[PDB]
Amino acid sequence: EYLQAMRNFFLDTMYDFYTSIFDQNVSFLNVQLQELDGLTLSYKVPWPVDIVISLECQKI
Amino acid sequence: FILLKPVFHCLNEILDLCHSFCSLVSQNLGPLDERGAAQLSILVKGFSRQSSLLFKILSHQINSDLAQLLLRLDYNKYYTQ
Amino acid sequence: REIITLQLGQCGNQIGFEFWKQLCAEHGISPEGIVEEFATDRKDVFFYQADDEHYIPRAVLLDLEPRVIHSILNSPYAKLYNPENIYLGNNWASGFSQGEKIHEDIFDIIDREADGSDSLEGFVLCHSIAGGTGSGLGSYLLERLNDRYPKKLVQTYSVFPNQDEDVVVQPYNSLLTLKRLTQNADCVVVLDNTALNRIATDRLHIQNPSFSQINQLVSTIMSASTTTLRYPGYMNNDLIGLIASLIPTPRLHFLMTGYTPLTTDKTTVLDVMRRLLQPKNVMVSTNHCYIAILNIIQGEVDPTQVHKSLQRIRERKLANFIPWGPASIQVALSRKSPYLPSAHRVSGLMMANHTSISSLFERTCRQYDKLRKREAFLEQFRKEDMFKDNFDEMDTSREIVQQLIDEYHAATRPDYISWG
Amino acid sequence: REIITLQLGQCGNQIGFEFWKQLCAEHGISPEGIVEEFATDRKDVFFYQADDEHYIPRAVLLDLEPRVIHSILNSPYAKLYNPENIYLGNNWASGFSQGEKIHEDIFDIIDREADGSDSLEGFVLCHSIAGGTGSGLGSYLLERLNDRYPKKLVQTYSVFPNQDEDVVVQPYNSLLTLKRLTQNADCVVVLDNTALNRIATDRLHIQNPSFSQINQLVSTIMSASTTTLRYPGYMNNDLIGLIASLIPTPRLHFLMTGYTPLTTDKTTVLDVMRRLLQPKNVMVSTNHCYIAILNIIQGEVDPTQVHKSLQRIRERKLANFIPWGPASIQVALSRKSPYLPSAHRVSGLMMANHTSISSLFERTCRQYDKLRKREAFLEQFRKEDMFKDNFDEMDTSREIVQQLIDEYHAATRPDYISWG
Repeated sequence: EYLQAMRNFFLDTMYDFYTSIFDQNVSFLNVQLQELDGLTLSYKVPWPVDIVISLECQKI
Repeated sequence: FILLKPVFHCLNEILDLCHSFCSLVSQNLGPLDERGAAQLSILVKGFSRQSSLLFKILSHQINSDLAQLLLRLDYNKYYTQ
Repeated sequence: REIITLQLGQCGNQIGFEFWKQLCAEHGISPEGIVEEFATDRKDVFFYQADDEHYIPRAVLLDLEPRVIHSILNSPYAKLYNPENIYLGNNWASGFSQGEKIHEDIFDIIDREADGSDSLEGFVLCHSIAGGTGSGLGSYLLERLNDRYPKKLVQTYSVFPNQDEDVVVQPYNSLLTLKRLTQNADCVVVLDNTALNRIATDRLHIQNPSFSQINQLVSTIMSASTTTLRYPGYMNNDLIGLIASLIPTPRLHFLMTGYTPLTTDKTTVLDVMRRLLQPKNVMVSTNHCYIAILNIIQGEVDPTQVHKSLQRIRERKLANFIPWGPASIQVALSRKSPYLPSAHRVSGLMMANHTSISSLFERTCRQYDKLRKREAFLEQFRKEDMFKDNFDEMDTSREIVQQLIDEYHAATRPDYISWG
Repeated sequence: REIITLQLGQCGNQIGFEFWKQLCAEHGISPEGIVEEFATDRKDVFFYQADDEHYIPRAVLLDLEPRVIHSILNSPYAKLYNPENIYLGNNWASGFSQGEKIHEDIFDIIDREADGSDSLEGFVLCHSIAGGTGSGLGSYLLERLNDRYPKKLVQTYSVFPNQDEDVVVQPYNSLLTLKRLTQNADCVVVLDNTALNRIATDRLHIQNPSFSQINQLVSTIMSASTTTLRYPGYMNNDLIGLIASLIPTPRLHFLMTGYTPLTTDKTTVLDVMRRLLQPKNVMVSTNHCYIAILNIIQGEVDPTQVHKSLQRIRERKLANFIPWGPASIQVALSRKSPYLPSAHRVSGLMMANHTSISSLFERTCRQYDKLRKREAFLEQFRKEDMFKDNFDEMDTSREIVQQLIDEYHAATRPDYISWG
């Protein structure tokens, strides 16, 4: 389920997220999410699936 | 935050300064010429110091706990101080 | 503690009668004041409790030229009260002099009701600005209480008269009344005729019996502002705890109100907050900034949305307030009322100090100053002639409201660090 | 964002009623709008979501001379909506003047619905060309929105009137209506009566109740064009992302449609593509070449065949389009719909800009010019007489549609590198 949400909602919902960026702070992206480039993205990863999926995969 | 010494070590002065202030202002209903202004300036500079320190300590991390900081900082009075 | 209500004047006794009928229908009691078995509450603040649980209200009734007071007299709610306190022009000086001669026995009525109370919190009066019989008289009794008791509070709910300008001494009377309001009162809640006219013409299609629906809206407001008293809350169950945050300064103590449904015949905390941010949901009509805002909500709320909402309320900056210092909005919750149909579930009430009301004062100041330049609009009535032969109280009131408007316009500035 | 639907006229309110019954039966909801438990979806674009999940549609209903609007009024789907917006000849100038006098309160209805929305994407209107009451009125409200909001889109689904020629001012009315359509609208989707007549006479044997089956086909088209909105897709979930590729030029913004089954009571991607290449599966009737084509497919498709198919589609050259530049077909996939029997599994919908529709415009131009040469076919009705004493708006519309047909005929040319 968590992997499905990962590869679904990015790789839609992020359309609305990126349209505001056309019109920057590190805290504004957070409250938009919880509702030349390079963004900061982190979300809660639970431990029993944090050990089966490598850390370096998320960077790719 | 009884288990947390720095925020506690800040808050005790916050209670004590009002202990002094509430008793002091009731004495005169006119201008305080009994060294009221000297103590008042000491109190306000001390409160500025301790308030910035406790804001640093606070920034556990509950939505209400984080959410109270912005009520003060909707002014940038302590987003700069 | 306990709060004693006062009522005088035609509009004041009308809104008091509507308030008591509102709290009669709202709680589980009879129109003679017998408790209903099917109903728990505290009604000990605005009603004295009896042995058959007759909650006889703390309402002292003063009348002058009674026509509608007679209709109040023969009523099926005339068994709710009988404290035996009813005691008999359209000028400020007239009502002032009429209150002046009977100040002793009405003060006996005051002290009798004070002895009826064990403790005390405040006096509310039902009054209308420039109401004729109410005007001047209300300023006089305000002077009497302010002389008599510096230990208590006065809250005042009164409307601003605008009939879209035969009576031309009305700006003088309202000016003298508001002079006594700024200097002899501690907190003022003021409303407009025009904003209630807008909300009434929007929610409905009535034009002529507008007073009656205005009374309904006043009753809903006065119940809402008192709900944390009447339904047992746990904070600001004293009046002074409510008043303390909104007023830093003894002349700028005027409080404006709002209420979320215009028509009341889900909503989320975000929706009702942003609705309450509108001036069209506020019943009072450079950039102006609030000093402090207070909101009380009553309904079926979910407690986790509310922190989400004030996060995003910071984020959108949908309010613009910066007095000079760290005074922000205060949000609170009260009980959704039983014993009535709870439709339009979540409803909010809003209380702020905003500098924009000075402009409305300035409008009246612009009118009065114009009439003062012509000096033909006192009409030489004998009452104002006795009370001031030189008419210098009008100039004193002019300099006081000049100080008030200047305090307002400086209070807008982020250099209000001094003179606050 | 959110899209507000509009409906007016007899044919427009008929097709809107059919569209809402289509989306009622299509998604899992009640005819009063209660969600079914057995059903996930987004219905937030064309329906406002309630607390008992009452998806009340964004449909403003305007009526004039109501007969079928009364039948819409007493219905088991009259509990789905009640936005309280229903407000009361066969001429263009008549409907124009009738909309002109009530433009304020219908604009209040517009702004109320706009305040109902947080954000906005576009306005759709249900309208029929030369429909009588709809004609002229629809052009007027198109003028009102185009004056009011340059920030939004308008999509329009309207049919071309052909009754195989008592009403002789119909080419004038349709000409004036299409003049406002070219200059005050951004994208037009037009259909023919005759092509739907062909498909209906082929799939079935009905001749007299043809309107009803036309409504069914319009509902299937309007669901199909909206499926990537209502069922959550991930591209062109804004209207403008769909519209952007097909229209390079602000006068040639007319879009023609097709749909693969004629009768709907395997198919491969090759089969449905080449079927969709036919003009007999298209519901609108020198060599003409498309500017750009778009296809959306919905069904049980195998993803590897589709690249094989467009290889071979290049190879056979079964389409003939060359505007002047590199604008080709766009193929897309949407979800095969649950909550209904999925028979005729794979079905496609087709959206192009093709120059051939100009000929059909030219046919109407040939009729109108003939009547304009005789000048006996306005019948001297008083409405067109007030609105234009000199009847020069017809000549202005004639020169505009002359510019339009010339732009079409130049748009065929591979020298359209300039003036595009």
